[PDB]
Order: sequence, then C-alpha cells, then structure tokens
Amino acid sequence: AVPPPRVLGGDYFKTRFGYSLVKNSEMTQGPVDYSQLDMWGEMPRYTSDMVFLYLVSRRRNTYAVAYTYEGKRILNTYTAGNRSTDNGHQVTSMYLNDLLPKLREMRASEGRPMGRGEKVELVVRVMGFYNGRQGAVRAVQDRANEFHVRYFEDITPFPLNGPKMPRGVFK
Amino acid sequence: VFYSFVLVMKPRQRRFTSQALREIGVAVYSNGGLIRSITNEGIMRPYSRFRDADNTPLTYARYIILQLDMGEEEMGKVDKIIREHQDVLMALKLNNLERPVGIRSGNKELQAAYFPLDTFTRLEEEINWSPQTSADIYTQLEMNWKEFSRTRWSSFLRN
Amino acid sequence: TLSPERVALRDELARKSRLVASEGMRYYNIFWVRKPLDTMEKEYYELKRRGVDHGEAIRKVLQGFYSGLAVKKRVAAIQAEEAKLTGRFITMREATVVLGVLAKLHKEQLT
Amino acid sequence: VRLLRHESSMSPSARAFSERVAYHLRRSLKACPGHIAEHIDFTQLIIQEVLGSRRSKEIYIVWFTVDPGARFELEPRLHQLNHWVQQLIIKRVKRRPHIPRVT
Amino acid sequence: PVQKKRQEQMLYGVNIPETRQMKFEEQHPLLAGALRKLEGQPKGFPFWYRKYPTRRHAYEYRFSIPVEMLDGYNDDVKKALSKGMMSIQEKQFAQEAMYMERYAEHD
Amino acid sequence: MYKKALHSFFLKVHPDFFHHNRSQQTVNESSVARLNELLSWAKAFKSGHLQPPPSSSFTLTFYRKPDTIIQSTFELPSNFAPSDNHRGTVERAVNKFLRDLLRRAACIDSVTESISEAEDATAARAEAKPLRRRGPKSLLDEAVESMTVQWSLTPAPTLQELIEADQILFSRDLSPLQSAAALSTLQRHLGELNYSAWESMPVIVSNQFSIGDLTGTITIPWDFTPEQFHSFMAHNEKGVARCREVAIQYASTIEQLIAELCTALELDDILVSCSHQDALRLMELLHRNRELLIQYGLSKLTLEVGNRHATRANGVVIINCSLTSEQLRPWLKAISPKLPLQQRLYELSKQMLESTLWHLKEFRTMVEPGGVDAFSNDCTYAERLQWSKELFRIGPSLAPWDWSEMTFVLSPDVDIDWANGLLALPYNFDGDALVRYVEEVQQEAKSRKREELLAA
Amino acid sequence: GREGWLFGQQVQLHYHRFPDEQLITNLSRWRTGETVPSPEVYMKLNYKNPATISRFLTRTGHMYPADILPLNPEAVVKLRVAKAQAIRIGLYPRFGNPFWFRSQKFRPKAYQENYDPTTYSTKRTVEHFAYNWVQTDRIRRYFRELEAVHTSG
Amino acid sequence: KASHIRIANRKRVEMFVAKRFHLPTRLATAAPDIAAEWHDELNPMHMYPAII
Amino acid sequence: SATRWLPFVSSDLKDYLNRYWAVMFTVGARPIETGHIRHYVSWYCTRMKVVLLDHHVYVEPLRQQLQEASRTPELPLLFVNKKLVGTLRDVELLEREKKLKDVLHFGFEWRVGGSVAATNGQKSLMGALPAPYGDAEFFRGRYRGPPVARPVVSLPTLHPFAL
Amino acid sequence: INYVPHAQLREHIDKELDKYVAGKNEPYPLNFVGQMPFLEDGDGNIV
Amino acid sequence: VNKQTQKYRTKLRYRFRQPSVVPLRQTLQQRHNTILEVLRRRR
Repeated sequence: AVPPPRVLGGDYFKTRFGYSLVKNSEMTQGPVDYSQLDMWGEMPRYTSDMVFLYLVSRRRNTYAVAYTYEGKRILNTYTAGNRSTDNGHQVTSMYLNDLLPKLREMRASEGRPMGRGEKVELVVRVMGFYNGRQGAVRAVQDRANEFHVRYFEDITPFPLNGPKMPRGVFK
Repeated sequence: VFYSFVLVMKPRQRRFTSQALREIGVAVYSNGGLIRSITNEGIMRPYSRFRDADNTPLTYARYIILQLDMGEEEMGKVDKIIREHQDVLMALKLNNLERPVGIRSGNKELQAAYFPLDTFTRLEEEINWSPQTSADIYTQLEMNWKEFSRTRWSSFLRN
Repeated sequence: TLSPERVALRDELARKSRLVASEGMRYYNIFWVRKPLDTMEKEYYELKRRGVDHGEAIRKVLQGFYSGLAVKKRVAAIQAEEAKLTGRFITMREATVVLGVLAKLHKEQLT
Repeated sequence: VRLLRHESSMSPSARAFSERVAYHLRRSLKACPGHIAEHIDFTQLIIQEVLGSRRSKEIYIVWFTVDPGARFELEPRLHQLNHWVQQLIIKRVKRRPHIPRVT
Repeated sequence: PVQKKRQEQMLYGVNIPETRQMKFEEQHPLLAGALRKLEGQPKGFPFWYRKYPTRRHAYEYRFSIPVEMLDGYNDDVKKALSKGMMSIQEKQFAQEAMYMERYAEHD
Repeated sequence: MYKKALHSFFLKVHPDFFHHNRSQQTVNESSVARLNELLSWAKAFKSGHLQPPPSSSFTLTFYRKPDTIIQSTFELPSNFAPSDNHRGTVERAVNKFLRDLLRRAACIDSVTESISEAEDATAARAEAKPLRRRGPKSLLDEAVESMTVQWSLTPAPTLQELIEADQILFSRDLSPLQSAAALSTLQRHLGELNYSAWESMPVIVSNQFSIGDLTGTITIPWDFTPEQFHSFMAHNEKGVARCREVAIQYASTIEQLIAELCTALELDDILVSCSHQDALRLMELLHRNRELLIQYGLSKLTLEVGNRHATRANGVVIINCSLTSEQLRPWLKAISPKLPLQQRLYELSKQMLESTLWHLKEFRTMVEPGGVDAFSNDCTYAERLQWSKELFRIGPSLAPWDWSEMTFVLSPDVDIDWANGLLALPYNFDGDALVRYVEEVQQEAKSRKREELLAA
Repeated sequence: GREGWLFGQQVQLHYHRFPDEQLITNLSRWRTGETVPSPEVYMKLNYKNPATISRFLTRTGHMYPADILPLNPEAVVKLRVAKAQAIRIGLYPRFGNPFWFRSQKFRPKAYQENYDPTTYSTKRTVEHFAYNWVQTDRIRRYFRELEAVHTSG
Repeated sequence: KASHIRIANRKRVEMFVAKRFHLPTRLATAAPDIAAEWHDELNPMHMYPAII
Repeated sequence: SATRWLPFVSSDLKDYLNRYWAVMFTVGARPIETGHIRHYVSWYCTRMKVVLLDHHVYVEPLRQQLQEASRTPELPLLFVNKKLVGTLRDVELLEREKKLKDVLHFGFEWRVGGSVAATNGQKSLMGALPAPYGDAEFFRGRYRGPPVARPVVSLPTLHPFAL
Repeated sequence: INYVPHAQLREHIDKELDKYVAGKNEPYPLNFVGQMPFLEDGDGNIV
Repeated sequence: VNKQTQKYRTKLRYRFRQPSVVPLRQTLQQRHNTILEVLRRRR
C-alpha cells in the first residue's frame, strides 16, 4: 500500500537499527569458481548467538525448554508438577526468570559480557494447538527489554504414519 | 546407456576410493562388460546423513556416475558386489534408460511407437538433463562457435 | 498465417541467429534486423534453387549473416568514433540524457 | 452465539465423539490440503474444545487466536477445511452417530 | 497394443510412418531426435537388404541389427550389441526366431 | 499454376541479391515498389472501388543475374474509364504486362503464356457476347500472394527505433527546439515520402546542405519542405551512392585485417579507440611484420589501439597509432617480459567475467528483479564478483517477495529507495542484514494490517 | 586520463529489464512471421534437478490435489519417481521443500501482506524518466572525458 | 507383502530368515576372536566379517 | 467409465469456456472475493468450475487472455455461457437487480428497463405509463411517497467482509 | 561414445579423482546436480 | 484387490462423492419471504 521511507546512507542506517549492512571484517578472498549454495536457502538466517525457545503446550501441562545454536540444553525442562493459559504463562515466566543468569554465565565463560543494552536474541517455536499456547508466548511478549524475538514460528508434527493409537481414539 | 549407477561413497582417503573404483571396474570387466563412462562429482553435503557399517552418521559424501553396458545376470552380480561394498552408502540402479518413463504405464497406444535406439545410443547426460544443460548448448556444437565467440568480450574489457 | 516449412525454417534460423547475436557478438543495440533476416531467407532460397544441401546452406547463410553483423557493427563504431572525436555532433540519446540530468540538477537546486 | 453448552448437558457418547474429533483435529491439523496450508499462519491457531449435539448431527469446533488482529487472516481459510474435517471424521473416527456438519 | 508389440518384434519399420516421425517423436522432439548432426561416414543404400526381410532373420546382434551394418565401428560398439548384452525379451525372441527359421512356410 | 514461375522471377530480380551494384539494387527497389502499387490498384479494381492509377503507361526496368537488363512497358487502352465495363479489360492488361515481365525473364514455359493469352482471349470474347455460369488463383491473384507472403520488401524503420539506433544525429549549435522542429513535424508525417533505399543512411542535422562530412551519413538543416528534400536527393544521388559504397568498403577492409590478425596471432578481437585512418597504418604494419609477432611472445592477447603507450590490468595492451618500423623492435623488446603477466591477467579476467555473468544470470532467474547493474561503477573485478556472489547467496531468501519494480545496482553507498525503484548496494554488504531489513518491513506491513483490522 | 573507456561506454536512455530483451522481442516477432509440453521440463524431471521436482510440490514436499495442480499424465509419473530417486541418494530431503519460494509466481511485495492481481498490469516503462543518482556521476564523467578528448584531439 | 532389513546397512535380507539364520550366524558377531584375524588387504573390499 | 479419469488443463481460454457452463479463475491470495461468488452460484444450484491460478502450468498464457476478455486485471472473474460476467461488483449488481437467476441458469441478462429491487407489494406498472408533455416536476402537489428513515450514525459492522 | 578400456582404467580413475582439487588455474565444472562441490587437496581431505 | 488398494478405493470413494442436491434451504427462504410479505401487507 504505502512504501517504507528512503535510506540514503549506511552510516546512519547503522544507527537506525541494531546492525549494519557494510561488514567491517573486510573479507579478502579470491574464489573465482562458483560459490556453494546452501541446502536450505529459503529459511530464517540463524546467527550463532541465538537461543531457541521451545514451548510445548498440552491439556494440563506446558513445557519450556531453551537450546543453543548447536543443540545444547541450557536449562532443564520446567514442569507444573515440579514448579491452562495461566499455567503456561507462569511456567514460561518462571523459566525466563532463571534463563537470564544461566545465559550470562554460559556466555561470560567464552567472552560475551551481555551486561547492559544487548537483548537476548530468541527464536520461539510452539507445539500443541492448546490453550497454554496463549499464555506462554504472552509471557515472552512482556519481556521485550530482555528477550528480543526475531523468528516466531511453530514446530507442529506432521503425522507421517504413526505407530498406533489407543482404542478410545478410534472406537 | 544400458545401465547407470549413482554411487554415494564415503569420503575416505584417495587410495581407498581408488581401490574401490578399481575393484568395481575389475568386477565389470571380468564378467564381460564395458564401462561407457565413470565421472566423479566431488564431495557434496546431502540432505540426509547416511550411516556406514559401524553406524556413524556421515555429513559429507562423494557422488560418482557410472554408465555401463553389461548383461543382466552379470549386472546382477556387479550390483550385488556394489550394494555389499563397505564404502558405498547408497546406489540406485537406473533401469529406465532404454525405454523412457511414462510409456509402459501411460497411454496404451503410445507403447510400441518409440525407438529404443534413440535412447540407447546417447549418453546418460543426454537422457537425464542437468540444470546447466539446455538445447542451445547442443546447437552451439554444430554452429562453428569458435569463429563467433571471439568477440563476446569486446565491451567488458574497457569497463 | 505462415507456411509450415517456412515456420520450421524461421524457427531454425532464429534459434541459430539468437546465439550468434546474443552470446556470440554481445551486440544488443542492433538496428533493423528484418533486412539481414530476410536476406538470410532469400539466400537460403537461392541456395535451395540449385539444391546444394540443408545444413551447409545454413552454414553459408550464417556466415553471411555474421559478416553483415560485423559490417554493421564496424560502421556504427566508425560513425560513433567520428561523432565523438570532432565534438560537434550529438546523438538523440545524449540530448535526452542531458535534458534529464540538467532537470535533476535543477531539482537539486529546488531542494 | 451467546452461550456455549456444557459437557454435562450433552450425551456421554457426544462427549466421547467430541474428544475423538479434538484428538484427530489437534493431531493432523498440518495434514490439510497444501493450497490452503500455504496461507494458514499456524503460529496463532488455537483449538480449545469441540462441542457437539446429542446425536452428533452437527459439530462446533471452538477456536481463537493469540493476537486478535490475525483472526481475520485465519478466519476464511479455516472455513475452507469443512469437507476436510468431514473426511477426517469418516476416515479416522469409528462409531460416529452421524456424519456431522462442521461449524 | 498387445498386437502392436508383436508387430514391433517381428517387422522392422512398422512404427515409422511415411512422414518419418514417430508418435513419441512428435510429442518429445528433444528426447527422440538426434542431438548432433555429424558430417561423417554416410553408409549409403543397403545392398544386403535381401537377406533380412524380417527381424527374425537377424538375431545375432541387439535390436535386430545385421552384421553388415557394423563395419567401421570399433570393437566396443560391436561388443555392446553382442549376444551377451541382449535383454530377456531379445533372448526370448531369438529363441522364437530359432524355431521360426525351422518351421515357417515363407519369411 | 503460376507459383513456381513467379517464385523463380522474384528469385531472379530481387534487390537483396544485388549487393555488388547499388544502382541496380535501388532501380530494382523502385521497380518492385511500382509493381506492388500496380498490383495494389489492380486488386482495388477487382474489389469494386475504382481509383485513378499513378501511371497509365510506363517502362519498368529490372536487373538479372547470369549465375542482363529486363525492360518492359505497361500500356493502357486510350478509352480507359472508371466504369464497370473497363474493369475486365484492365484485368487482361496487367496480365498482359506480367507475362511480358515473365517472357523476357526466360523463366516460364511458352505453354503457360499461351494458356494466359487463351484465358485473356476467352475473357475478351465473353465480354462481347453475354453468357451465364453457375477455384485456382489467376496470375494477378497468385502474384499478390507471392509478393506479400514471401518476397515482400522489409518495411521502413519508424522514428522510435531510429532513436535508439544511434543513427539520428544533430548538431546542437542551432537549438534544441530547432532540432525538435526538424524531427517531430518533419519525420512523423514526412517519413512516407522518404525512399526505402534512403533508410540505410544516418541523418545528421547541421548548418549547411551537403551529402556528408562523416563516413556514410547525410545532413539536412533547419525546417524543410519534403519536395526540397526530394529534389535534393534527385540532384546528387551518385554522391550518396558512392559514400555508402566507400563506407562498406572501409568496413570490409577493416574487418579483413581484423580477421587475419585474429586467425594468425590466435587472439580474440582487435580493439580500437582512435581514428581508423591512423589505425589502418598500424594494422598494415602488423600485417607486414606478422612473422616478427609470431617470433616474439605476442599471442592470445586482445590488442587495444589508443594514443598512449600503456598496459591495462585486465590483460589487454594499448598500442599507439603513430608507430614506425624502426621503433617497433625496441617497443617489442620493452614489453617482452610483461607479456605472460598480461596473459595470466587476461585469463583471470575472462574467468571472473564468466563467473560474475553466471551469478547475475542466476540472480535474474531466481528472484526475477526489475534489473541488475554491476558494470556502472569503475571497480575491480573482485568487487563485482563478490557483489554478484553475495546477491546469488541471498537469492533464495528474497524469493517470497517480488522485486520487479526495483533495480539492484552497485554503488559506493547504501541507498534503499522504496518510492522509486532503487536498491544501491556496496560490494561488501551483509546479506543477512538485508534479509532482516526486508523481514522488518514485512513485520511493519503485517502489524499495520493487524492494527487496521483491530481499529475497524 | 583514460581514452578507451569513452569509446567503449555507450550512452543509454534505459538500461533494460535484462540486457538482451529487445533482441528476444525482435527475433520472436520475426520468428512468428507476423508483420510489425515445454521442451525443457520433461528433460529435467529427473533426480538431478531439485528445483523442477519442487515446482510441482507443496511447502511440506507432498503432492497437490488434481483440481489445484492439473498436469500432464506422464509428468506426474516422472515427478513421483524423480522425488523418490532424489530422496534415496540424499539430493532431496524426506520432509520439506527447499525450492518452494523459488517456484511461486504470485509473490506479494515487501510492504504488502497479500498478493493483489492489479499489479500485474502496471507496465511501467519509466514514463517520467527517473534517473538514479548513481547514473548521474557516470554521465558527468562520460561528458568530462568527452570534453577532455575534444580539447585534446 | 514381505519386510526386509539390511545387515550392517548393506546386505538386504528378508526379515524372517534374518532372525533365524542371517543375523546370529555372522562372522563379526558369533566369532569375534576369529573375525579379529581377518585380513584387510588381500581380501576384497566388498567382503568383510560384518556380512560374511 | 470407458476412459480413465484425468484432470482437465488447457493453455487457451477458449477451451475452458466451451467445456464448462460456469468457469471462475481465482487466486489463492484472495479468499474473500472467491468465497462470495461461491455463495452466490451455489445458491442458484449451478455447477461451477473454479480454476485456481496459483500452482498452474499455464499462468502466463491465462493471465494474458483474461486481460483481453476483461479489461480490468482483477481476479476472480466469472464466465457463464462463453460470456464475461465480471468481478464482485458485477455479480452483486445482478443479485441486487434480481438478474443473477437467469444469468447462471439460462445464460442471458435481462435488458428490461426499470429496477425490480425497489418494489412494494405486488409488482405492477403504477405510474410507469408515459405522461403527456413531460413536466413531472412542475406539479409540486404530487404524491411524494411514504416517508423513509435514515440512520443518524453508522452502526459497527459484524465483520469487515460481512456486507 | 568414448569407452574406457581395461588398461586405461586406473589412469582414468586417477584423472577423475583429480577433477576437483585445491590448486588449479582452471575453473571447475558444475556437477550433474548443478552445484559446485566441496574442494579438496591430495589424499582426499576436504578443505 | 488387496487390503491396501481396497482402502485407497474406499478413501477415493468417500473423498470424491456426488451429493444429492435437494433445494431445501431455498424453499424455506422463499417461504420465509412469502410469510414476511403476508405479515407486512395484511393485518
């Protein structure tokens, strides 16, 4: 409908956003041959410092796990029995409460401070199509100063074959 | 082409893959067969990680196209040699080379109206076309392209 | 309509001339292509009067078309070089581009 | 509509049938026709419950979205799935008192 | 179709019409037609055509190709068309033609 | 019936075969145009609407090839009228004329012209005594079809295709709108009077009345009547023929030396950046000293012809026009060690140009933009190749959106214009940041649509 | 400075949509002869073409219904064996479609959320003659080297 | 129909005869001390104790 | 029965019109304007062929030929009896003027003058006869009709695509 | 068709294995898929 | 046919099925409009 406004230079384009187009690495290489295309070219571009939050909603349970870029489980999976809409909201809120100092400890061991001004880059993936899906992601929406969500997607199972289902489901 | 194989092989050292391909060629020639072609396609990263004999998922794999003319019992012998090889993770057998796909199960009137010498005499790259292959490339070979392509860079050298 | 043998002939000649004009010569500003294409047609009919061959007639027709394209490129380059050396003559595209860029300079003056 | 019927008002066979509809709907909601699946944003879709009549002549699947402004993006496409839901009930669900009208 | 298959087995050019274009060639011109046009070794008219009126007369090589057709080719093309490279259908047709040489009234 | 005869006749006397003589070619063009309008008003007489012909009796002249001048007159009866009873005797007249072109061409049988004379005799006898009666084409009806569908001349080029042809020139010393008045009202409705053989001549607008100062062009000043131009081309047609012939001979004698230097030195193409009258002496000097170039290491390299003795970094060397034979040997000994460096730089430049053209072609096929321009800014081939490969890498990520209105262009600075069609990118740009930017634009559009649907 | 760059670069009014399109239009208008299945798909419905398999599959990689995507009857037989043969050697994933957005023609714009058919008949041939700012410096340098070769020669 | 399994991901055998004969009678599983003396150089590469 | 089932596809617009009675060419990105014509045609019990131009093999031939029959580049387009009906503004106009019954069933539009939407009771002439010398305005004591009501404020709609 | 003999099998296999190498002054061809594979050095190690 | 082909045949039979188009809701809509016209016109 209406086009977005015009950017005339990259120097203040770096100030308008949290990134820059012109790279400062100055990559000097001579690959005259054709470059190797990625297997999944049409995908979200996942940076190495991005946390994958997985929200699994069920009937009477809602689980929240956080993984790294390489598949390392950061914090253990929170259960309502161990620690509905309000059920998923309180589980996701108390998971994001403890996820911050563990993230600071795991990033300060390598050299990333993450002290002030930098928000945690997050990719949220949901399972279930239940009521706890409503309260969980809202518990991420009030954390906009702490967790910046870039890719909000879902991880929903495609039922390829299935081993078997119980008798009450069929009959 | 009578038979074609797409050998997916483990990226081992050069001597091991050379010995594997040499044993495959020796098993082809000893059974009274002919190698039409064998082409290496380098190491690529497939969408699925195949498991070897010791159940290790391999991220990388080497693809080799092998076009052969062998008798069918001897082709079964060579296929049993290839499928039981330790380095070959997967290999499909292209048996639809002489007759194109869609004739047998397609229209019944268009079943005996094809010519097997049209497909048998050409190579596998001329039956299954690559994305870089097209008809204008085939017409360039008969058009005396050497006297025409000498002037294609007369505009880019000054800019 | 069109005759079907002439349809196949024009298809073959267009497919063989597109490659020599686009990838071969790298010449996209060719003017009045209908006269060399109809010259290709009439030379093909001249060779089909005596009935020499089929592919060799296409070879000689494409050689004549390549020579004609080289002659047209050379006379265009000669006229452009003589128009650029003297500095007195200006083509219509240069006049359009200066009438555009002086207008853009005046839009810079307006802001 | 103004109200929603309770599970105690309907038949126990209606409760079992609605539980089977809920199970097979929450299981295979990605197993829809792909020309409708390319426009459904599944990140906002929530199926909370399935209600039914006493003899299962009609079924009412109750749904909502996370963000309400995306509801009009999920409103028409979900109404293109009524025959798919009916075929899912015919295939996956046995002991169906009637082949229901989906709402 | 079950009669056209046996007609393709027995007779040579029943698929090729007067227009010299097959039913598969007119719909798929890039796959059936030849890709390269080489000016080289034209074989000319077959003067040995009286020996082979039907495909049951030449079952020595593949695709019922006579011995006189392979003259200037190397040993690899002659080996790829030998008896060892024939299919199951070609070997069964050779077994059929072995008795058709023995018990037929005419060719 | 007459299809093979008229086919062979138009195969003989067509002007497209006569390239050795230009006067025979333009006389054949005029005769073909006169025959075409003759058959046009003949078909007009056969249709029902009668118009006076442009010529009642005239001599038409064609030229033949021996592999030979065929002259034939067209005469009309003196009692000619636009009435109905004269519509038949003109049909036997032009059919008397066409076979008069066919008998002298010696391409038909005498039985065929006897058949046509017998048909005209039946029509003349049946015009007197009225009969009744209740289909193959005649000589006229086959002639118009063999003219239109096979042997028609190519149409004259319009003004719009002459604009981009670099054939319309003008000296700006008069004025811009003096040239606009010389173009708009003098080429739109006055281009019909201009000849078809004239259409190969480029047009400069200058001060004086002349026939050319450049190679193979013609000039015309401030606003003219078309009768003045028609009398101008009827005054000095020999000069405007000879200028075209010497321009074609000049291009041919350039191209033959270019071809022999390409075939003998095994190079790609000879480049020239100076006047060809001074480049011809250098080319014939290279033709005389060709075996000295074979003896040295001057091979497989393109040669530019400029004014300064220099060597370009992409592999092409520059040779000055003014060069003597005794200065050629120290010039060849000066740049003798620099030749394999130029060879490897030329091969690297060709490989990088092929790679960046392949990457730009794959970017044009994947995302289908409005246009890509990487050859605008004077940069190295590494920067252009890096820009093309970075655009190729983010091709699948820009695929859900169409960019048919925007132009991807190489620039020294970032410029993202959405009101216009401009996307100007540096050689080193983060493609992931651009994908994040377009994703944020889509997030803005989605949030705007959600807030608009929530407001209503 | 340089003298060959002036005679090499030609002046332009519009660059192109893609630089060979006017030759394509002229050769197509001459090929049809008017007065002023596809040959490439069935040859490329194989295991070695991951895009031609993906242009007939949905976003999850499975099959479309027959009413949405009608096809040639041999093309479906080629597609169903090409997908399986490319999956078998790992040239195609068992789940997904890595070339799906490359195949959709009706793409929405970056500042739009849906596709509208009214943008198909835009046909904008630059009627107001927009000159980009990166072209103006090239024009000025071209005319500066033209004035330099005029005052020098 | 019939279901199959691949011994050491290479040797396609039928599932019924594998549980009875093909799986427990391999060289690398049933006689590991004998299979440790397998010659890797002189034997063919398509022959190894995981399938023999 | 005698032939195996096969999906119909064509590169020409004329083969779609000669085959089906009611053809509609839609896009997948426009679900509201497609479903409104689905409600109107199925109300009159008319067989309809919906052609989704998303994931079709002849999109570029069909997008050109739909521009020639209908000058507007708006989809969906309804085609009944080898004629052009038009977009939603043309289908709802025939539904408002009570012309959509004889268009979908019998393939013609009524050329009868006068509107049938604004009727009360039985449909008769009721002053439709031509008056002598004109001048229906100069008699200011004429029958103006029954008093009509107009809303002071616009009520909020149920849905933005409810209508 | 250029068939491979039994004597020139090892040299043809070694030439095919040296098609994609790290050090080469010639541009590498595309695969049958149409994709540049991973380059390697001697002894088959992936770069 | 076997079990798999029979299951696919009954799946295609239930998927592509021609229903009985009985114009009942249009009949009731015409009756509703007629009753509204009678209630509007006559007391």
